[PDB]
Amino acid sequence: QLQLVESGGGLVQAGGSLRLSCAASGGTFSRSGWFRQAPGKEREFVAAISRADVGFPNYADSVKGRFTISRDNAKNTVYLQMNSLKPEDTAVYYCAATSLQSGKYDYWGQGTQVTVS
Amino acid sequence: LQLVESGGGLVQAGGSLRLSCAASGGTFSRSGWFRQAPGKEREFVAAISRADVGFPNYADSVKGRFTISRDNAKNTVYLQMNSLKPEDTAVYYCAATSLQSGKYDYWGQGTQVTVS
Amino acid sequence: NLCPFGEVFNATRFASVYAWNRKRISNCVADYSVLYNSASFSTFKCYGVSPTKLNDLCFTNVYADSFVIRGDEVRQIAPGQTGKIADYNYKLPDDFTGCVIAWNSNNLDSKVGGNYNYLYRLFRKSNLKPFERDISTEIYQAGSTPCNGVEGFNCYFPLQSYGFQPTNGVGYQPYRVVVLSFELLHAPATVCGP
Amino acid sequence: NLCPFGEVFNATRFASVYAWNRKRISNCVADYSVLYNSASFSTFKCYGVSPTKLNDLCFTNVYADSFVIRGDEVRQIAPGQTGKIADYNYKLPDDFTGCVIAWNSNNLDSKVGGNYNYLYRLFRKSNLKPFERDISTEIYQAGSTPCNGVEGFNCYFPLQSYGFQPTNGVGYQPYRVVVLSFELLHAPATVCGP
Repeated sequence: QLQLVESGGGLVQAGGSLRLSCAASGGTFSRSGWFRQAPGKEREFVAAISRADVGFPNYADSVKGRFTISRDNAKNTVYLQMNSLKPEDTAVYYCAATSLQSGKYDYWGQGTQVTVS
Repeated sequence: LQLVESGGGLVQAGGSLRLSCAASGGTFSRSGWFRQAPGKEREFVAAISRADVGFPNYADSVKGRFTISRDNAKNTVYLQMNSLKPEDTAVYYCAATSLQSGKYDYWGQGTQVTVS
Repeated sequence: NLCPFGEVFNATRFASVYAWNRKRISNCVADYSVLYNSASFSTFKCYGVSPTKLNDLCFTNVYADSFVIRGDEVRQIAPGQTGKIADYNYKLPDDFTGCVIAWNSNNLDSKVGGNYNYLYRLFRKSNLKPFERDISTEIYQAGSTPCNGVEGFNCYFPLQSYGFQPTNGVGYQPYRVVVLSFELLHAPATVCGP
Repeated sequence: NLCPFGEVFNATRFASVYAWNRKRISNCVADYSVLYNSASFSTFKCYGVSPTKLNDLCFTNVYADSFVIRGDEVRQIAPGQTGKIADYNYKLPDDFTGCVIAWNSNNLDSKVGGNYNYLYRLFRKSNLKPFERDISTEIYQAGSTPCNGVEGFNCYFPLQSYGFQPTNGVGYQPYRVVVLSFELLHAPATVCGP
């Protein structure tokens, strides 16, 4: 069993630059992604990146330019640099990994609130 | 850089020979065939370069009767001679160009080709 | 000259199978029994041709495709097989005429952390035709719902990674494959044998 | 959206300098600290613009000319230079405004028996104008006698082969080159950046 543990949201002024992180304890997987769930709405995709090529990254259109996903294969950790934030970004950010077997997002972090004003 | 020819002889008009030319063993950038009839000056026959993408070139007399071809791995260059005419009687030299200057610097010894 | 198998077999990097690589062999002489009587091959199939009596043949062209897959997937590099490899990655035609040579490459392709550089297509709308080669990276639409470039349920990134470690099971270990297919044409033979 | 430099730098085969590829770039955003902070080039000069300030500019089009030459000739891909490359194959104008990027591509363009598929022009009557391309294959006439499309004495086929072979002195090893040109039309600029 593989575990994802996220670290660090909070409150940010419109324009700020949080950095989210995720440590994948004692496990192995092929692709890591970030998802946000706004209050009321349905959970949504933000960006992902896979274990080999920091040339396979995908971003939602509403964050392109502003967010960047980051991989550190050493420490088994993924980072989400968030820049130019807007209230539209206010949500709970989940980290997830795709199982080596079914290539689907099967393993999940416990979310972390990010608020922007 | 050294060139050897091999293959001439006598053929009744209408026959066919194949000339082969082993290089020892380029380097060079383009190999061609030239011929010398007795008492004439050394006419160009056909040429092709080492560069895969081309670049064959034939004189008009033998256009369509002669085919040049190379084998880069073997470093050899062949000349298929078909529909031979008695006007094709002469000594046949292959030559390659220097990688440095684009001139034909290295020459084979010659190979006599007769056509009755 | 003498055909360069050593360039294909003994080469340093091997392709991930989904982007398998093909070198074309032509105008030389092949001693297939340096390979036959070699060892450290775990699979040396041949089809429509006999594995001894190889240097008795002449061909117009030989093609050597090569890639890495898992142990349990070597059975899928064969005519008429199905599986994520034979369907989505590398398809041999039912009428194949060549040889399938594979060997274990644990001690080269499995890093202790696990080498995730070796990939394989896990989704595809339709099967590969024979010797077809697909390298797109566009998100796979599994449902009715357009994905608009985004990942998520029923919207998958098509490529997948092998988890290549030592002390995996032997059938989860990295194997290096070489498929040689022979072409007979109205042209003259170029590859023969001594 | 984002400019397709990978389509230009991470290309698979490059052009011969005499027949140099040009790709127009437009309707995209260009981060140039993507490149210059990545990829491990050898040369990354800019003329008339500071490499820092690239991100802040905006152009109508950007033209990327990509080709290959050996390393000692890279010094001629610069304004007001001369040599067989700047005279007969690719000339920069003297008021040039753009960038010149280069890297060593021995790992990739030299064959153990020597690759010969990269050419350059050795003979010409006139010096090329800036950004001129010449790909004719007529026999260069060097003396009194006309050539009539036939090589021989004083008549030379103009295209020469590079001898790209590893174990070449680094100055005779192959280098891939990319020249960026920034164009300013009295029209809405379409390539901008962060």
